[PDB]
Amino acid sequence: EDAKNIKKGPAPFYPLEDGTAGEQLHKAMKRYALVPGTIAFTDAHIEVNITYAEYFEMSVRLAEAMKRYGLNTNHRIVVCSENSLQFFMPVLGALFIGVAVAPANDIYNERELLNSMNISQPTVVFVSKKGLQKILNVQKKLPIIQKIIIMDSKTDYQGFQSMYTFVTSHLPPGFNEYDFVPESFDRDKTIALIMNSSGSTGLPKGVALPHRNACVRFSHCRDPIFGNQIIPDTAILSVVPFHHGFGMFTTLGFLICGFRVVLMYRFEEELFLRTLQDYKIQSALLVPTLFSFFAKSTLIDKYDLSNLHEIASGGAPLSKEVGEAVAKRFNLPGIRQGYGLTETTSAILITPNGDDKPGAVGKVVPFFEAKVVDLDTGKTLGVNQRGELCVRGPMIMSGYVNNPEATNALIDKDGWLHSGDIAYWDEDEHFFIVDRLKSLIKYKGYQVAPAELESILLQHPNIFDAGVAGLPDDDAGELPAAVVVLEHGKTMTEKEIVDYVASQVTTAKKLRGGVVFVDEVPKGLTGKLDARKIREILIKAKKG
Ligand SMILES: Nc1ncnc2c1ncn2[C@@H]1O[C@H](COS(=O)(=O)NC(=O)c2csc(-c3nc4ccc(O)cc4s3)n2)[C@@H](O)[C@H]1O
Ligand SMILES: C[C@H](O)CC[C@H](C)O
Ligand SMILES: C[C@H](O)CC[C@H](C)O
Repeated sequence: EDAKNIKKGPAPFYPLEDGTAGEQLHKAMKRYALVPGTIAFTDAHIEVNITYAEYFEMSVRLAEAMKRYGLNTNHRIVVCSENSLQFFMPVLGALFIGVAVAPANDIYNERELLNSMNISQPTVVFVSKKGLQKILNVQKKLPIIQKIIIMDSKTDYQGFQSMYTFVTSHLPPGFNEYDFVPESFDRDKTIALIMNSSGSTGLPKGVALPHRNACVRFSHCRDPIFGNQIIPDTAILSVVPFHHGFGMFTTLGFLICGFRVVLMYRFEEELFLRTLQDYKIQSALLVPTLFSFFAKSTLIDKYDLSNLHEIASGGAPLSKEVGEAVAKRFNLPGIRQGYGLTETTSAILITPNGDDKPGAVGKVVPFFEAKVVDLDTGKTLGVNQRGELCVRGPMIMSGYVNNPEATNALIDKDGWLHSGDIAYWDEDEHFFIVDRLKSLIKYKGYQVAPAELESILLQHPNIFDAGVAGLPDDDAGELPAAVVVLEHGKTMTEKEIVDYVASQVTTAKKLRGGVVFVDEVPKGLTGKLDARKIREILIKAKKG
């Protein structure tokens, strides 16, 4: 019964607000829409702005239109789109009236899209042009779908209503957005978002997240230590996908704060620096796969970045060395980190403002607790000991949609979620993520972490990107091996790469598995490495 080994989150600076997530969003955005010149979203590519006034008015119109159409808390809508200025209009609209929103990944193949909508069971589908065809090819197998609406069109498009013509079909005469009152409902039992889970074998799952979870996020995002201070005329640059929890709940919190969310979809070094300069960006929110595009640029000094105070990263490991280098080049105290799972709604470990520690992902957020347990007996471990990370609090998902068995396998009766990650916490209660548990390698009954070897590989100059896994061998079970994309203009050989690896490792950690040179390492949208795909590639090196 040792609670000295359970890391607890401090009390929030602000007490948790009442109301549904829709009510808190509506309140904040109405306030900002009544302040002249407030911009909610800016497309940095085409240089188009949308004010909080227009965004509020259109979200309210969508809420009333869906309500008049007949949607209520028994229904769900899908939002299938690349990032854009229109993404959050139907999301906010649905949140205002208690309709659950299921974002479907825009780059899903039709099979994965069918899975997502089979779980969410949407009545109405909001889809960009780029995604329409896939929706159609899937729609035949989901009779629950009664209405398809195009998001990035002003007129009807190819026989489908756009959000504007839909709204016009259902709004009453003389409707005034500022007299609209969002629906009230049980914030613990009404689902706000159904997100799709990642990483795990098999088809993704439906992660049901009630309004309560969004409300706790809205506590965090305006917290002076675990969030961002609400100061007028603040611009954020976001390059994170909106259908994913990392894009969803950061962007929602940014709206709660009245920030200006500046969007890039194609990431290039010079366009990034121009955008930071011209929009006076104070914080850039990134995934680590984008860092290489500017970490060693020579242009940084040619741009005025005096407004830039923060670079935040999330969704996957960020190299300590890359992070320290980038933080020092932009005069930053560090790269701010956030760790979360789709199943925890958002980051439940955040680097607190003013308390950076390089290589860590932060401390436990308010309302949450975290522990590290033994992989074989589940016993809680103590300081600086590695084990599985467990977390519990009011942003844990209510459960997987129609899958109670998976829910109970993930979350125990005390509410602890078993993250699947190896971590530890230090004397000051900072957490470090070591690796994914299902990606450890067994040399001779000793656990080798592929992330450590990757970081070492990544040190090298001739090595642009690396991914490590296990190649199967009847001796040792699996030997550790790599997949290496080299820097342009480099000659490195498998012999001298395994030798450089031997130079900074113990006995079992030696890369006795070889190297398979590649033109790119298989990553995900947030840049998690595809361990199954790396093992797959590690077959040509199994050949003779
Ligand atoms: N920060 C991190 N550092 C190292 N590894 C990280 C990581 N985050 C996720 N991971 C990995 O993603 C897996 C979780 O996978 S997941 O399905 O895709 N869910 C997520 O990745 C997820 C949901 S929310 C969220 C974040 N919200 C934020 C808000 C602010 C901020 O500054 C950073 C973040 S991250 N990330 C983790 O288990 C882990 O392996
Ligand atoms: C306080 C909140 O707005 C109401 C949610 C309860 C559970 O109905
Ligand atoms: C605030 C204004 O919209 C920025 C315009 C320049 C071109 O970025």
